[PDB]
Amino acid sequence: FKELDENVEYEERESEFDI
Amino acid sequence: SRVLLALHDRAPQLKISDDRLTVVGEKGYSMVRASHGVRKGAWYFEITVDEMPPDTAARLGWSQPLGNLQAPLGYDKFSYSWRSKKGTKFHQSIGKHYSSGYGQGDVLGFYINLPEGSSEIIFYKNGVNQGVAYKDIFEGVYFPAISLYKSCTVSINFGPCFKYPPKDLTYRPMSDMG
Amino acid sequence: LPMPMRFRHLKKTSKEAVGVYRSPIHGRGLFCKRNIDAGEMVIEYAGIVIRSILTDKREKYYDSKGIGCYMFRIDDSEVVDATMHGNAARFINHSCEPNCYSRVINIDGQKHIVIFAMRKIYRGEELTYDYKFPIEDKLPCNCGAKKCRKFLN
Ligand SMILES: Nc1ncnc2c1ncn2[C@@H]1O[C@H](CSCC[C@H](N)C(=O)O)[C@@H](O)[C@H]1O
Ligand SMILES: [Zn+2]
Repeated sequence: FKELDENVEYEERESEFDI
Repeated sequence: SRVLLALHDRAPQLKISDDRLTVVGEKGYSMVRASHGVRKGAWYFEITVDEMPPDTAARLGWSQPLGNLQAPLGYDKFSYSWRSKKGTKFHQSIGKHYSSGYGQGDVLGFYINLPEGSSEIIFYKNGVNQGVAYKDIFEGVYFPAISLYKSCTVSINFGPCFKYPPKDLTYRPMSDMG
Repeated sequence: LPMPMRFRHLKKTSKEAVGVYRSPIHGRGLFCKRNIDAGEMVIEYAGIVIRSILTDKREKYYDSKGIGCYMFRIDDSEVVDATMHGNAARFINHSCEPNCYSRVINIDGQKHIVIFAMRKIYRGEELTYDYKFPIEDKLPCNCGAKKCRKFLN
């Protein structure tokens, strides 16, 4: 994976749900 | 009583004003439906974009009850939407060419016709017909519907008086459902 | 102690308190490097916090790349995706007689999955919790406990 020390809240894009 | 943004039929993260006519988005696309929906005849309402900060957006239109509250309007088979960004129309997550975009200060109009004759959804920008967006839509009950991406602010008007009533278009205002 | 204090202490100390080594249960596991008192935070199950609705999209993607999916649901609304970004908590094995448990805590409006010690745990022990997988139609369990339920699912 890639190590992280703390949670990151995913930053959705405007187009996140689009085809 | 009067038609308002729904009390419980709403994504919890949306910030709804106490009067229940203004809503502000929060992070990823999420949705709120009106308190009343329609099954037949022709109906109208308006939404004003109060504020549209950089990298915020709206997808506005009509939704059946099963439309996913945690997704943009137009995500699934239950709704049809119009995107502020580029004026794209969306249904089942497919975005198609439709009109030019809309933004801060614009007053958008939302028409649906469900003959008891083909069903239609038509969008308006400051009173002007932007073209028929969808035709022969799924049968069902349709609610006015707002979905927002990040912290833009919109206000819905169900009638009876509209800011830009379209010329030669017959409808009842959504407020008639109240 | 206020939860954010306990949580701060956890993040500042977990790296020297636990480590990854070969496990007799399976593959690599997470192990205790210093005694841990009952009820104490052990490690966070860290990763990318996504809305629940995005899991399907991500699972199909990972599936297409042949990538093992590592998700820990927080609640009905959110999930921790540690598939691509995460920490050592990914190596915690299941046990039918575990010595840890998972709980959701809230910090400054953000939810976190934290592994807690069920009992006093001693240096050298492997750290385990109950995965609580729903029953399928099967993954053999090797936790070694007398009460082993023989499958994870
Ligand atoms: N009690 C158990 N018995 C058999 N396999 C287990 C197990 N607990 C965890 N596993 C294995 O570990 C996976 C979870 S990932 C946990 C870390 C893993 N041991 C590793 O070396 O990467 C499970 O899908 C299962 O394949
Ligand atoms: Zn077992």
